[PDB]
Amino acid sequence: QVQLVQSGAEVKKPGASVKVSCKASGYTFTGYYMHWVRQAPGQGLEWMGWISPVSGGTNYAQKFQGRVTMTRDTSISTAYMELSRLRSDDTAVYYCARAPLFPTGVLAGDYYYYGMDVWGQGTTVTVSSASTKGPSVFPLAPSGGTAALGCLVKDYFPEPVTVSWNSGALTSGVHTFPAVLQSSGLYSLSSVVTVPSSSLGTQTYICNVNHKPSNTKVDKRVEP
Amino acid sequence: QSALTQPASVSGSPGQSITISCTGTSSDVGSYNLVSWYQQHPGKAPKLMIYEGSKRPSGVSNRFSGSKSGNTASLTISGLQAEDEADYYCCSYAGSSTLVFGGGTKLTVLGQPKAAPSVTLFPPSSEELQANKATLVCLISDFYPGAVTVAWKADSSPVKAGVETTTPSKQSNNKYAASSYLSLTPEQWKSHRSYSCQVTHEGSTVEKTVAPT
Repeated sequence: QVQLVQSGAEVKKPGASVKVSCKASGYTFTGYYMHWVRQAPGQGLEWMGWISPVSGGTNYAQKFQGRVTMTRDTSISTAYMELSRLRSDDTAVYYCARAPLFPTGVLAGDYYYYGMDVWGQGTTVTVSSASTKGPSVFPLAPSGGTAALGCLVKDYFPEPVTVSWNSGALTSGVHTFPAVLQSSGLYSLSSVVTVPSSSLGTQTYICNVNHKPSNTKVDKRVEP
Repeated sequence: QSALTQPASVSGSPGQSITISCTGTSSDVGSYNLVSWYQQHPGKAPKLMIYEGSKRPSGVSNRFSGSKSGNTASLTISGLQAEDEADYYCCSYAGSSTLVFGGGTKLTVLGQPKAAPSVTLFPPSSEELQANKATLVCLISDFYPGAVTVAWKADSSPVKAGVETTTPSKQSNNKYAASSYLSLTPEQWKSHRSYSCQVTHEGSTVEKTVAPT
């Protein structure tokens, strides 16, 4: 069961620092470089640096100099990456990945030299000046034989928000859209249901919006 | 050193071969036999496909091969299948105890049918209006390929201010979805006879209109 398991999503203000961790399971931790690679939303992969677990030596791309601190704890097979003086363009998914320290050895092995063959699942880091805020929830009322109704989840921070309908009972025809990020720094999303127009006068539709970071949980009835 | 250069996109048909190029400099791709290639599917971590220029990890389809000429490495995929659609990254030891990625290449496998978007436009709710705010919501779904432009109009007048539009995102049925929001004062909303969301996809436009009433 060879795997890298990374710590959970982070939300930080400009100027703060973030510490991402990465725990290895199922292999010899001290036999592989741990590489760190990040990926901004929609963008390409960007190599950040590596650490040797035997010595603790590290190198990193010149643009992260004096900002990135990679460490490890061999007794718990855990690598750490700390990025300081954060800025909004540090918003990205951060990955760790292993590659072998040696191209061969007396142990037979894969020796995928300079190939990053096992990757953590990624850690989302969001850098933003915005402050936590729960959403306003508004119904989008229904006006050929089918109708569309929905909920607008307006002006919240941070991600994520979860939406269901009728406490889970209704999934057919549901489309929850990815959030837009507004110039204000706040997010908005919509969820829409396509429904037989006959049911409109008889059955009830309620969207369940849950925004854990603000303790906001709202069940909005959507009527004609 | 600097990023490796890959084409932004390549495409081929099912059953064909395609080749993706990766140009570096003499001090990385040209000096070492250490190029690796990664396939990344949406929302997944990259997967190693080729290492040391041309070797495949165990379990990786023999349809994938690597090669090099001067400072340019190549990934060739034979017998293209629909699941090969993804972003591909090359990566090289760069010297100076440093690695560097290429910018990545989006590989699209043709034959997936075109589909115009469905557009639903909602006016501001009476609830929102009674809190002195107003948002129009234009929802756009089921289109392929996945690029649309959204323009808004007040009556017949273009509207640039207060528009926020998402990038398109693949939905589970492999078509795409996007949304656009127009923020307005309630005053602005109650004063024009109508507002319109116009979605353009592949040179054709679908338009929805709402009206205070």
